[PDB]
Amino acid sequence: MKQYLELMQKVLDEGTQKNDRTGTGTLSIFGHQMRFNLQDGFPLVTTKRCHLRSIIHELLWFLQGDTNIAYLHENNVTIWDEWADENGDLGPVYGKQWRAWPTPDGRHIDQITTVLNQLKNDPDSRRIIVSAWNVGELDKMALAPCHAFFQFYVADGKLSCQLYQRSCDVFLGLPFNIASYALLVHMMAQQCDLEVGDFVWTGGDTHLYSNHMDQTHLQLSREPRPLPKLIIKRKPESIFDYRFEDFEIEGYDSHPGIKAPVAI
Repeated sequence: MKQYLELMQKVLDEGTQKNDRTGTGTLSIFGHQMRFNLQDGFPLVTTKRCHLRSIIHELLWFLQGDTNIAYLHENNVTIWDEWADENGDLGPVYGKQWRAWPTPDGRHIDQITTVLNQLKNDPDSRRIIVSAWNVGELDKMALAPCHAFFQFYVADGKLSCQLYQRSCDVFLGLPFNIASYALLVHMMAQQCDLEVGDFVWTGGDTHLYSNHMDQTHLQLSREPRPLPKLIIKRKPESIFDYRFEDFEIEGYDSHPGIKAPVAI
């Protein structure tokens, strides 16, 4: 997409050379923001072939709050295998914080329900927020949250959302990340009888790995194509009742896929 390709080019032109947690070096910039008007189409990268299968399953999994990869496993979703232990546990990552943030007085806070409560009764609130950055549980997580915090906003009958991504692998992770949150906005908007607004992506340490340079140049040589249209075949009773089959993508015309090799 135009915004995505412009970001790739920016990292190439302005990024500084350094390293990741000891391993492959990177070109990185700090602080970036881009906006996707969801009314112009579902933001699924077209300059390389992308799939929504893993994205959908992972989001439904987040919304359920269970941080065991069992569900992902039964559906052949392997993106979290790398971090799961023998029992398939990941610790209190995303889902746990979204649905049951532990408080020091013994309670578990359901931030998703809290947000839906706010959108319904106080849509002009300036604190419709969900945070996965639970400082007190970071050490127990298999992975410190990458998409750390997001906020919703309502205006002119449209629902918008801004995500703060503390660290981002522009080539491998970003396409997945953008589509995941765009999907969530569509679901939230459907439950609140609102139209979709903008998805605002804000990043911290935004980088390109040195071994992805040829892949990036190849993708930058491709012209982006008409964004597809997200179709939600059903209208569930709540945000927790969506099913994989409820989502469909129409008019998705993409360029060939590009593999993303990683060092170990």
